[PDB]
Amino acid sequence: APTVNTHFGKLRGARVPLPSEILGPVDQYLGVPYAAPPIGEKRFLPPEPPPSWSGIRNATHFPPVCPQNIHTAVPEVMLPVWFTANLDIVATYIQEPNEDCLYLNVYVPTGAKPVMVYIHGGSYMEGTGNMIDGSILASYGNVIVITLNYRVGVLGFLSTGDQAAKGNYGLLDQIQALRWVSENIAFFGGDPRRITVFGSGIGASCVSLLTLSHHSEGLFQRAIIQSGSALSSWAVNYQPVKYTSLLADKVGCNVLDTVDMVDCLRQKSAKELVEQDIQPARYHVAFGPVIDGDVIPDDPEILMEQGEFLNYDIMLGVNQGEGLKFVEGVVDPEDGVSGTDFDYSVSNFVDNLYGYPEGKDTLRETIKFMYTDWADRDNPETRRKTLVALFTDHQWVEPSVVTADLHARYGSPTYFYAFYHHCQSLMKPAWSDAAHGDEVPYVFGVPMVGPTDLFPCNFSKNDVMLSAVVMTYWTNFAKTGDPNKPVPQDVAWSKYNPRDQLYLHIGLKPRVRDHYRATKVAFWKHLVPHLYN
Amino acid sequence: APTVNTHFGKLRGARVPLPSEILGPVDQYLGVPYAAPPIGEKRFLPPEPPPSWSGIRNATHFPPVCPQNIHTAVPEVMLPVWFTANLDIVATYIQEPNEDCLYLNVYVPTSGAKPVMVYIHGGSYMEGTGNMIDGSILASYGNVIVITLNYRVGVLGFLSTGDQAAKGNYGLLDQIQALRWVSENIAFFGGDPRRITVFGSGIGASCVSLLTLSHHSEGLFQRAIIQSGSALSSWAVNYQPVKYTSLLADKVGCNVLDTVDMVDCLRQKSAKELVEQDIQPARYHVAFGPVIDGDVIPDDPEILMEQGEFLNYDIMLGVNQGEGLKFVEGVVDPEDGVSGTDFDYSVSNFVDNLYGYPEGKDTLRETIKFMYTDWADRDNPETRRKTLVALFTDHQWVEPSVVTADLHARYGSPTYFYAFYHHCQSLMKPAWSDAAHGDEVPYVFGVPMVGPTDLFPCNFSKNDVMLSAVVMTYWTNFAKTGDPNKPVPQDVAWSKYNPRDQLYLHIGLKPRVRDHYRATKVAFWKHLVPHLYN
Repeated sequence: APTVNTHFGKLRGARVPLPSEILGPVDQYLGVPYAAPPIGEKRFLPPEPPPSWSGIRNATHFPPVCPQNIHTAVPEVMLPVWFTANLDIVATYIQEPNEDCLYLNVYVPTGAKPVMVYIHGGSYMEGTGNMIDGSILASYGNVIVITLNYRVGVLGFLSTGDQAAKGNYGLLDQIQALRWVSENIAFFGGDPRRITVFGSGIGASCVSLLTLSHHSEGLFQRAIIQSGSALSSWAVNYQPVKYTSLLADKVGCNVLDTVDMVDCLRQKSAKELVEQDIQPARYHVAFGPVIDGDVIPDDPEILMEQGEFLNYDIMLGVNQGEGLKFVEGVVDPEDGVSGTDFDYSVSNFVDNLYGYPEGKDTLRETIKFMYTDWADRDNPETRRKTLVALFTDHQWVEPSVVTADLHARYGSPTYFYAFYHHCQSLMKPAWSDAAHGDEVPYVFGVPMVGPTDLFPCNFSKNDVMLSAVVMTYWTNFAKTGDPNKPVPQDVAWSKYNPRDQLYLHIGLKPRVRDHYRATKVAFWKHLVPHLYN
Repeated sequence: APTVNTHFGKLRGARVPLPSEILGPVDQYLGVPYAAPPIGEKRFLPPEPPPSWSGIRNATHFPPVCPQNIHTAVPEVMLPVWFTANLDIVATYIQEPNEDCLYLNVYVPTSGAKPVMVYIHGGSYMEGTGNMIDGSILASYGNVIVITLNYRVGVLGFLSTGDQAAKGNYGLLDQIQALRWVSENIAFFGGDPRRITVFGSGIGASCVSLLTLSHHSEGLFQRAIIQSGSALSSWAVNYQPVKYTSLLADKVGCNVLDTVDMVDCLRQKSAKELVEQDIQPARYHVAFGPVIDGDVIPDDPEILMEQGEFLNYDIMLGVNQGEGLKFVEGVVDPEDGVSGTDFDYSVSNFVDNLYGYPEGKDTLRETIKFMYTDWADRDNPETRRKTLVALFTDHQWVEPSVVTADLHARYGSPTYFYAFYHHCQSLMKPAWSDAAHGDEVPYVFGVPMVGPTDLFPCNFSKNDVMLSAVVMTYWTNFAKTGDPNKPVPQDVAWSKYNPRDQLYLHIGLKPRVRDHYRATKVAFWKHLVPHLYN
């Protein structure tokens, strides 16, 4: 009977043993409420402390998730491959969503440990931390892991552009639960002074926005930002009023007064709100974080150059083939791409991102030239690879590299990595590289357990080894802020600085390199702004 | 007493032994006239057959060179390094120029009729002669006949009024006349008229490339070697002849109403003054040179290339690593580096000189700056110097030559491409430089077997001798058969170049075969730059 006393009462979890002998059992407390239910009047309001419970709360099962709908159309390119490919299994977790969803789960190994807090996210529309089991890395690394479910969708990110609905409510739930962890993880044997928060995809964007938030001050010390950033085109919504008014239109309270319209939208059922389709601009988001002046006073890059996040230890990275779905729709059975298709895709990308400025033709020709392998011009498979690389560099690699440059500007510890490995399975085509979300199983130690319903890949021994080393780096950074100390591998991960640009090649043979795709990074960072107004 | 009978009479040469024992002696006939003296009235006229002589003509010494002046200002970038650096020794050869300067020199080895090479010298279309180069080494080693000729140069060689008064291209006409002479008379020396190749370096390579595009050159030669030159370079053909011609006429005060009367007045003047006049053309352009006349060059060179004139010739061509050395030497600090301000200044100046302030110049300048910046080592000045060299080297030499090669092997005509990645060590060139303009000529003519000379004081090692032997073997093999690999084997095979494989040979102390020599920059200059502006 694993029991823990907290500032709000006692709760009992369950001790679960891992299938493999080598790692010992972990004690998991499932569904701990961190805030008062955001229901009724609390809707579209900052979270508030949860009420106390007198007895001993049973924490063994999974509370209902926040209102979300996977069948509703969402930007497919954003969601991780293991999510869309296994939507069927996703349905088992996502069934029975409820508005009262502000809960978290804890996994504790059997002095004080670091505390990892993982923020999930698919598209700011769906997702839950209920998917992932934090047991395995907790057991191997001897770290306390927490998973969290926060308000999502309209209830989580609706904004009216004013005091009627400031928005950014998901971030508020995250800081509220981070405060909960800071105040109460010492009860579980954790180290409040050693707290790190990490996420993949959109969750990484949430974390990166948190390090730029004044409200996040003092709660956490380190962070990991995986395959995400606050500078991406789909990170922060710059036109909230338009989509908010569109939603208000569809549900039938469009009124002139924003306060009256939100008092309307409090009455409607959450099922109606989620079931709506609102299609934003391609490679943009409809409902998400907005520049409110309180949580995010200004544009992300502004807060970056100002120097808020220089006091945190940050490790971040990208994957080689993130933008798989940018090209999956056009690939022929010959595993190649025709020149007409290449031109069509590049032109469409320019149209979507840059919205027809002056000098568009020069930019289009420059992009076509820069991502064409002139040593193998005629080859279609190389065309497919470069068409992947275009989206992968522009959407993921460049913002993350800019982030790293802005962090280590004054010598603050920073680490950069590129994931060059992935499982083999049927969820993804064989010709693909490591796409979006394929690093997730390794960091959470799926290879130690083997194939599961969410990750049915055929795992080999090399998969287990790479899972071990990557999770070891993660835990070492959590404990010391150094991926190399105190536990050694049985290669040293050097620090990243703006002139050396030292990064870690993670793969079957990990190593140290420099200037990760520096040419394309500089092309996007420097040359592209000059061509157009 | 080496004597030879020709269609015009008998001549006496001299037998000379090479300093190295292994190579045999060669017989040289110096100053064989291939045309009538172009003096007075025949000035600014096409060449005419040389009058015949009854007796035996002495062919022992070097005739006077064509009227030219090394002291007068000339584009320094165009001239080869061994020329400008050893201008002092060049002065000894260049002394006492004369207008009676249509002569050639033959060097013959001592089985069967032998292939014939004709070397077209050239520094800048202003200067130079075939006298400084002694082909005895190449003749002895390769067992081939070598000819070095003198053609009209400067004002007398390329004056053009844009009309029938002065069509120009008289130097091209001179080399056509000499090619006709050797074609008709080399069999007397034991050569093979069906196997003749013409080759040149720098400007001479541009002359050869223009000749292969000329209708007047059909049937005289079969192969050609174009080294570090092209007909597509910015200084190959003068597109503004009338402006500089009128400038010269104004300078000498021969300005009258009728252009025919003007060229008559130029005929009346002394030869030296026409040389001494300073007429500085646009930077990286030429003042006096070949023009689009409609007779020798009917149209623009690329038009003749795409039309298919030169597909009947076997072509081998190549470039060097650091041709554009002079483009950066003026700005290099004693630390062997370049400041970012210097880099920006030089790049902007290059854009100004070449493209002349078009619409969208600002965007193109930034694109060019980005493309030639090593973003893996941005702050390093030495790599900045290397990239500043490579910019000029690619734009002026590599891109036109690669375009030429692509236009030749389009329908499968045999083509060969090479890149020279080696050079001697010497004081004429700074130690940090790669093979610059004119560092390949010593090896093809095999000076390393002799050792250091007045014109190449380089400190030759054994590797120099070996590489020189290999390259002259390749050259001679191509001349004999049209195959660099046949019949004499190296003691690597040079594959053919085609637009799809782009196979080339890496000539150096480590020879090998590669593909797509700097394909990225070649495509950048060939494709993106035209679209960048207008």
